[PDB]
Amino acid sequence: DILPANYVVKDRWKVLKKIGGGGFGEIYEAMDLLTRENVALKVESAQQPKQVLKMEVAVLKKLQGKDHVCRFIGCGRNEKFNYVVMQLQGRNLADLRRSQPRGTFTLSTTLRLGKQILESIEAIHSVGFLHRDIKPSNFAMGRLPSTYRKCYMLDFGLARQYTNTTGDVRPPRNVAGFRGTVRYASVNAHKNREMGRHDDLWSLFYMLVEFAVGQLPWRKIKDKEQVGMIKEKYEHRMLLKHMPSEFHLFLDHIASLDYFTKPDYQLIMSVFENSMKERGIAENEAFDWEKAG
Ligand SMILES: CC1(N)CCN(Cc2ccn3ncnc(Nc4cc(O)cc(Br)c4)c23)CC1
Repeated sequence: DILPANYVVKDRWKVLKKIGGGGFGEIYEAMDLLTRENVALKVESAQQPKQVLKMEVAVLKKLQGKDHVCRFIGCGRNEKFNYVVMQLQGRNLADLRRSQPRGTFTLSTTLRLGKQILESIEAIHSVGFLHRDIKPSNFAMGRLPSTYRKCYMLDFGLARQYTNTTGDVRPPRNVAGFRGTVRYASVNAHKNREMGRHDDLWSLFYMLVEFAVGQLPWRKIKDKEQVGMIKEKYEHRMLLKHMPSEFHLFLDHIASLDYFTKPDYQLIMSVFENSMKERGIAENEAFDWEKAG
């Protein structure tokens, strides 16, 4: 570990325990000695050849003001490490789904989370970045009375700017080795093609099927190439057998997109809102992990 327990960063953030990472950087839960709340602290070695924290802080700062984004607390660089401190969130959607009796969320919870996640994807795209690792463990519910029903997008370590300085789409590289988690990667990512906005929406599509059905066909198939070949040959409409019928428009829309084209986020938002309206799903409903009725 880069930092041991009780290490104090900038005489303010006291490391409590490691909560993630290890390879590119490490993430800790820390005590803010000024404000007295716990926070998340990510560190990366100053000697590391591939350093992402400067880009990760840049995305986090650009997103301040948007919903579904952690508050920026601080950042810095010294001779041993670079660091970023941000608001700490709670339970992630991978753990919440596995804690459900049959490993599935209800359609009520699935669709409401889908709307929140779509909002966060449109937000990162609006500031010129792709997330590239949209997955349930990168979405966490709040941990406060003011946030416990809000879902947050986490971790910009694998993000990439898809625009130049003037808002134009950058050229795609001729090959781009995909970095994201195998289970939720799009077929385009599996082909090592430059990712676009549509590839983050493919990851959302797979997450929502997994939430409502409880599994994907390639779950626990670990080999990258084999998973991509299954997805390439799999009839995606078969994934929609027990999903709301309007998801066929979502699938058809994202299947029509290419690297360059801006998605129709409103079309996808309507798929979720219309699916909820038809089933009488309201925003005030308890999420599955909430008790008392
Ligand atoms: C599984 C994952 N990808 C995402 C979850 N973190 C652990 C975790 C648990 C609760 N929270 N709240 C805020 N930020 C977190 N991570 C975080 C990620 C960053 O990239 C930068 C910073 Br600062 C914190 C985090 C481990 C790496």
